[PDB]
Amino acid sequence: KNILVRMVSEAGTGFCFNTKRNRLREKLTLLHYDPVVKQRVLFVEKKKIRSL
Amino acid sequence: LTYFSARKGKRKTVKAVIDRFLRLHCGLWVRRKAGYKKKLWKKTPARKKRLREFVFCNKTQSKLLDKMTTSFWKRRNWYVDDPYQKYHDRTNLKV
Amino acid sequence: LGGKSSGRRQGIKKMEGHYVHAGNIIATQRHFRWHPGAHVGVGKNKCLYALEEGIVRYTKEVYVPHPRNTEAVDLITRLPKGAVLYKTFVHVVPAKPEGTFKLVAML
Amino acid sequence: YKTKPTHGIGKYKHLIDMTLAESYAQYVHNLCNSLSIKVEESYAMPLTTHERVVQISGLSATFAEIFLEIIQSGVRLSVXXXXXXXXXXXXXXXX
Amino acid sequence: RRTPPLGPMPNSDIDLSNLERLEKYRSFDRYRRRAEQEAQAPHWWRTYREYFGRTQQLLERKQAIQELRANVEERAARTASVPLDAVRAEWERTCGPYHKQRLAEYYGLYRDLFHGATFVPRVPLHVAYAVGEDDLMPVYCGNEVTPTEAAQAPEVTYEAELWTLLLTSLDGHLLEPDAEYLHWLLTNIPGNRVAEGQVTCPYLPPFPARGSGIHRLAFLLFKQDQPIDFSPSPCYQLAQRTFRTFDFYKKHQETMTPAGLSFFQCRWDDSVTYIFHQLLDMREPVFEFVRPPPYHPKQKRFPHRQPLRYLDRYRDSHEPTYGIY
RNA sequence: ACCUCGGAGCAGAACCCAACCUCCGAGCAGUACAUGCUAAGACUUCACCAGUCAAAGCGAACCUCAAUUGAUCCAAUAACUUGACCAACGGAACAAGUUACCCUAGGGAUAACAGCGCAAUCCUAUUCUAGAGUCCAUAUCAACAAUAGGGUUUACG
RNA sequence: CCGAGCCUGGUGAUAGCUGGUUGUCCAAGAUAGAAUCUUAGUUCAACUUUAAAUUUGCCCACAGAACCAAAUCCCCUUGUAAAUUUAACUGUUAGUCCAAAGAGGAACAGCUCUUUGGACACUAGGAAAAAACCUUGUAGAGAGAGUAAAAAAUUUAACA
RNA sequence: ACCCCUAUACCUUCUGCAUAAUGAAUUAACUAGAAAUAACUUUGCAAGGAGAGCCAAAGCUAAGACCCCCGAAACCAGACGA
Ligand SMILES: [Mg+2]
Ligand SMILES: [Mg+2]
Ligand SMILES: [Mg+2]
Ligand SMILES: [Mg+2]
Ligand SMILES: [Mg+2]
Ligand SMILES: [Mg+2]
Ligand SMILES: [Mg+2]
Ligand SMILES: [Mg+2]
Ligand SMILES: [Mg+2]
Ligand SMILES: [Mg+2]
Ligand SMILES: [Mg+2]
Ligand SMILES: [Mg+2]
Ligand SMILES: [Mg+2]
Ligand SMILES: [Mg+2]
Ligand SMILES: [Mg+2]
Repeated sequence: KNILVRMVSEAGTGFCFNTKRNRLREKLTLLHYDPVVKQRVLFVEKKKIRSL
Repeated sequence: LTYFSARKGKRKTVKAVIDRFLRLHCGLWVRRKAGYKKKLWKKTPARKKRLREFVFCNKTQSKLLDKMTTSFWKRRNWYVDDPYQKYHDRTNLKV
Repeated sequence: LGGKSSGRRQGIKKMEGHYVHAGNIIATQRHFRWHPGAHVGVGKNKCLYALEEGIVRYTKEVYVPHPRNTEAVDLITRLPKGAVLYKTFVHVVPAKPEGTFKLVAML
Repeated sequence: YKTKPTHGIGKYKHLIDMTLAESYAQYVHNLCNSLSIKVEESYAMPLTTHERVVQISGLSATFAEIFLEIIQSGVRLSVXXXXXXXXXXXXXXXX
Repeated sequence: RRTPPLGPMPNSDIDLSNLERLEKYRSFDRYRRRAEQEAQAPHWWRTYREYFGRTQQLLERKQAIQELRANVEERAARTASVPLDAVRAEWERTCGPYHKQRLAEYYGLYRDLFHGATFVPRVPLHVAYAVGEDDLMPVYCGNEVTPTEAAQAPEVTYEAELWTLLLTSLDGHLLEPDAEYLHWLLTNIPGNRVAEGQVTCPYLPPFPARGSGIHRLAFLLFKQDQPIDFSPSPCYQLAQRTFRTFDFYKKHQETMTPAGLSFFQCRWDDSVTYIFHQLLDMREPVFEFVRPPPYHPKQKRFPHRQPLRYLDRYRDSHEPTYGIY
C-alpha cells in the first residue's frame, strides 16, 4: 500500500529526508524545511527505499 | 577474558569494549545509544533525538568494563583538541 | 490462548503536600483519573507534570469542557437543569517568587 | 477517593397547501413543547397531497382534551378517533 | 470504609425520580453560567479558593429613552457610534466614584496607604501635568506618564465648594519597606485653586530607580470642616520625606475624611538621573531584577542514563582547567 | 496446543502479582511534511537493553491512534539513510529423523509396579415417601432427592 | 566387555551431572523479580557480609490519592535509632505447611497456581509420637524461685 | 557395674531424613582453594613517585590479603594384533 521514498531538496543540496506515500499515486513534491539553507524549500521524490 | 596470556603472561583487553565505549579519566563509561542508526522512519522525532545522544553507563556496567580492559585504557591522555577532554576530570562532587 | 501484558506502573507519582520541581511528573494515567489544574501540564499520554516549583494540591473543581470538543458538550447538554459535573484537579501552588530586585551598583 | 467523604462527586451517568400543513404541524409542535409533552417524532409522508405527523406520548384525559380543543381551534386532523376540519395532517397519539 | 459526606453533596436534589421531565440546558451557555455560579459558591471540600485565592428620576429616564426611540424612528439601528465624551462625563458625575473603589482595591492603595478599610472617592479630582503649551497630560486614575512629563507640578481642578491635596509614592524607595515618600503637601486650601492654599512640602518629580519596576504614586484629597495646623522648607533630604499615611491619618486626621483620589504609574527616564544628581545629591541606584538560580538534583557518582551533558550542569565554569602539570 | 506486543477480569481503594486461568485484540492505518533544531526537570513494565513525558531557548505558525514492533556484527549506500513471520519474536550467520544394537553422567527434583493422600467414579447403609406390587408407599421392589460410612475399581496427586 | 578392536600419545580431554573437600572460638547472616537453546545452569536485580561517608530512617495525623470489603499509599507530631550514599565482594536466585483473600481442580488431595501474614529450614516446653498448630527467643554455673502454652464433652422417641 | 529417669548414630542430599534415601568392616599412613586487575592495610617518599621505560587534578612505590579434588561414554594421531 505505502512506499517509503527519499526526497531531495533543490536548494540546500545534500539534505534528503524519508517519507511515506501511496504506491499507486503521483511522484511526490513537497515544501519542507532545510536546516542548511534555513528556509522552506521544494523537495522532489527520487528513488523508493523499501515498500510496505 | 584471558587473565594470563600465552606468551607475555599479562591480562588482555576485550577489544569489543574498546571499539564501543569511551572511558573518561574519572571512570565514567560513555556509549552511543543502541538502535540509533536503524528504522529511523517509524521513530518519532523525540525518540530519534534520544537515540542520538551519548549515555553514561551504570556503575555495575562501568565496573565490568574496567575489569574487561587493562590499565592502559585508564591512563591520562593529553590530546590536543579532543572534544571530550573537558569531561575526563570531574568538578564539584559531594558524595 | 491470549496475552499476558506487564503491569503498566501508572498512577500518582507525587501526592498532595509534596515539594515538586518544574518538570517533575505528578501522575500518569490512561484516561483522566486526574486533570491538569493550576500550573500543571499534560503530555501526550495524558500524564500530568509540574510547570513550576511548588507544592502539589488536589481539588474537586467544576468541570466545563471546551466548546470545540464535541462529546463532552453533548454530555453536558444531556444533564438536567441544575446539574454540574465536577472532576478532580491537581495544582501546583508555587513557593519561591520568580523575581527579586537586587542592587547592581551606585552610578 | 472512595473512603473520603467526597466520594461520588464526579458521578454523572445516573443523571443522563403543503406549506400550510407544514406550518400547522410546526405550530402543533410548539404548543406541545409549551405544554410539556414528549414530541417523539415527525414525518414527511408522500393533483397533489401532503401529510405531516407529530408523534405524542403521555397526557391525562382533561389535559389531553384541552390539547385537542386547542388543536381544533384550514386543513384536517386524525388521531377514540377525533377527526375534524376547517393538504393533510395526522397527530398520532399514545396516551 | 465508607465515610458519609460532611455537608450536602452536589447533584443531590436535581436527579429526582424521573429524568425525562426536566429542562436539561439544551445550550452550553446556560451550563457555563451554572458552572460559574457553582465556582463562586463556597463548598466544604477544598477546592480552588482555599489554596490560591428616585422614582421620579427613573420616570424621567424612561421618558428620555422613549424620546430617543421616537427620534430614531430604529432606522439608524437597522449604525450610530454615540458620543463618548458625554458618556464619560455622566459616568464621572454618577457611578465614577463607585468604579474608582474597585481600581483602588486592585492597586492595593487601601491595603498599603490606609492599612485596610476601603472608602469611596466621591469628589472627582482632575489633575493634569503641563507639557509645553497643549495638550495637558491628564492624570487619570491608573495612567502611565513619565517623570520627564512630571518634572514641574501639575494643574488641578475638581469643582467643589476646603481641601488638603497630598501626593505620595506607595512603594517605599531605597530604604526598608512599609514606608512612603511624599512628593508635595498642599494644605488649608479654599476652593478650586492651589495658589490660595498653603504648602508645607514642595513638589519633587517622581524618582523611580532604573529597572526597579513600575511605581504607583497617589494623589489624596480630603474634606475640611475645621482648619488645622500641619507639622519643612524647600528640602531635598530624604530622611525627612519618609512618611506613612496610615499613622498620619490616625493621629491627626480626626475632623477629616478623604473624598478624592487619583493614582499614577511611574517608570525610569532620563529626568530621573537629573533628579538624583542635581537636587538629591547622590549616585543613583541601579536595580536589575535577579531570578533564583536553576535547580538541578544532587551530583550523582555514576549518572547512569543521562547524556554527556550531565557534567556541564555542575561546573565552575566553562574554561578548561589544568590541575597540576 | 503455545512461545513477541496490547486492553479487561482474577488483582473491588498507591504501584506490583501466577497458571497449558477466563475474555478481547495487534503485528496497522490516516493526517502531515518545522514528524525543525536543541534543552531544564521527571517517569520507566520490578535488572540491563529497550521505552515514555517534558518547561524554557533558538527557528517557525497565527499530530490522530491502545498494540501496531526487532539489538549487535554484517550487508547495501557519494552521503542521508534502508535492510529479517532473525514470529523459538533479547535474535547461534546456516541443522533433520531414528536407535529394543545402543552407551555415559545424573534423577525418586520427572513416570510404569508397589505403597501413601483424596475419593470423582465405585460399593454399602440410613432418611424421604414419588411410583410398581388386582387394592395396599415399608411381603418385596423403588424414582427424585437428602445424611452417613467403606476403601474392591479406573482415575487424580 | 565389536553399532566398530587393542595399546600408547594428544590427555590432568570435557562434564550446567554425582561424590568428596581435613585445627579452635566468636560474630552478622535466608528463597521480591529479569532475561536466557532457558528454568538441574546463568548474568543482572533483590536480600546478605565487610570497610567507609553521612543525615535522616523507621513508627506515622490532620488534609489528600475517577469515573465507569479487609486494607494500602502519602504523612506532620511522637516512641525510637538508624536508614541513604560511596568502596569491595561472594552466596541465595529447584522451598514447605498453617491462618486469610482468591484462582484451577471435585467448593478432592500431604493436589496445583497468585497475593497478605505466620512458622520452619536455628535451642526449648507443650499439642501422645510430630517441621510447618500454640508458648517461647541472646545463650554460662546453681542440689534456688514465679510463670507460659498446657489434661474434651455427651446419651437421647409411652400415652390417651 | 546393671536396675530408675532423660535420650530418633553420622555425613551427604534435601521443602523435609531415625528413616526402610547415599556412603562408610576397622586400624595405619597417603588424600582436595593455586593465579591480578580493582579494592582495603600498613610502611616509604610526596606535586611527585618509582634501580630508566610506567603512572601522576594527591599521587605514586611497598609488602600483606580471595580464587579445590576425584569420576565418563567420547574424539583424533601413530604403533600392534587373523
Ligand atoms: Mg526500573
Ligand atoms: Mg516550547
Ligand atoms: Mg528387533
Ligand atoms: Mg537389527
Ligand atoms: Mg546408566
Ligand atoms: Mg518424588
Ligand atoms: Mg524427595
Ligand atoms: Mg401404585
Ligand atoms: Mg574434571
Ligand atoms: Mg549470630
Ligand atoms: Mg503442596
Ligand atoms: Mg509440588
Ligand atoms: Mg540417590
Ligand atoms: Mg563433543
Ligand atoms: Mg589362521
